[PDB]
Amino acid sequence: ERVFQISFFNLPTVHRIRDIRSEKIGSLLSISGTVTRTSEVRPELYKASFTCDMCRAIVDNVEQSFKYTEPTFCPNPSCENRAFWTLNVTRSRFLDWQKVRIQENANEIPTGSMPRTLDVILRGDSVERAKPGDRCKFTGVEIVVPDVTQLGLPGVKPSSTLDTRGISKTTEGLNSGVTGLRSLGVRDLTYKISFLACHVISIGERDQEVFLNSLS
Amino acid sequence: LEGGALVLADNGICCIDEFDKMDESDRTAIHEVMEQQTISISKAGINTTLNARTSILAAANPLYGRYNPRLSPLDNINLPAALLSRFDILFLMLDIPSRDDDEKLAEHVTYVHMHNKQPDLDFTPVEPSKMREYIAYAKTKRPVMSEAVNDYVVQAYIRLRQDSKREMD
Ligand SMILES: [Zn+2]
Repeated sequence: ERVFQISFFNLPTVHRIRDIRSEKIGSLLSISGTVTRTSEVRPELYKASFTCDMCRAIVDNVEQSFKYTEPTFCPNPSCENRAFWTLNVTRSRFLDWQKVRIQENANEIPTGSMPRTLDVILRGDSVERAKPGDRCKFTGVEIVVPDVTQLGLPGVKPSSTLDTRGISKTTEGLNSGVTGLRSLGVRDLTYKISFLACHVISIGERDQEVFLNSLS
Repeated sequence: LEGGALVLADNGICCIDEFDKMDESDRTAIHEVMEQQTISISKAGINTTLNARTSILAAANPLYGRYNPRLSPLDNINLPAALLSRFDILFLMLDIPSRDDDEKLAEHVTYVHMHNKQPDLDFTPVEPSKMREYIAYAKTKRPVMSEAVNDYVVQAYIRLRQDSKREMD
């Protein structure tokens, strides 16, 4: 089946990057900004499929939110298995994924300002439609992204937040992290605001036979 | 945010030794202080202006050695004419050999080496704490001027300018 997408446009009012508050999280918005960095078109895991190690039973359509999620209960209640699955990478569905960095326009920047930034996520057919240096108007939903490293990623590769640079001492303990959840353990979960975009617009052949076709 | 030495000395004296060898990067700050006394700060996204009212005491070294019968004072040192114009006073102390002065200089220097005490003389060394006490008290004082006094200044200046028109030599 074709994973469908819905693209909204022509919203009444447009927002700037400095109007982004947490009270619009989950709402449909449109923003404007200048693109300054784009990444590769990576494949994102959409509908996962696994096989039980012992039964060989097949599970399909396991939704994933922000981290690699395997199923919990085997299809047959006769089996008792909590883990040790094998992803069937061939059966699983994938999608295109891209991350772009944008900053404020030259006019919205105050007289003295260090420009604010944001992370916009393009997915599906909207990849590569924003090029660095251009001025583009995005529209989508404002979301919040947690730190998955302290959410217990399967591999040892994360290695509990390995770092190369020193974090800010000013916001050490000032950034409010929630605790209590069993998956976290004694850890503290943190959040940051990002944007997810569904529609992108920009606001800033010598063959005779094919040429005659286009014109009215 | 770390301020420089020029900013550090407010209402004070900045003693810049070996000013000849100092780079144009500092020349920019020296140029701006004498103009407005307010240092603009680095471009690390703070846009800050800091008070830098200070007095400057500079020591200079003439180019390639000593004084030269080259006529232009601009030829003696690398300093630009504009930079030297902002200075209130310029003092040239040239070492001219004279048989009388060398004798007294040698005697004065050698008395210090023979006896560590400075050579006793009718001149009395005033106590340094008194120096500081009088200097501070004078600094706290605020003068005032009159209209009659400044009238003679105009005559002095016009005489100086009428000299300067022909003083070009
Ligand atoms: Zn099983």
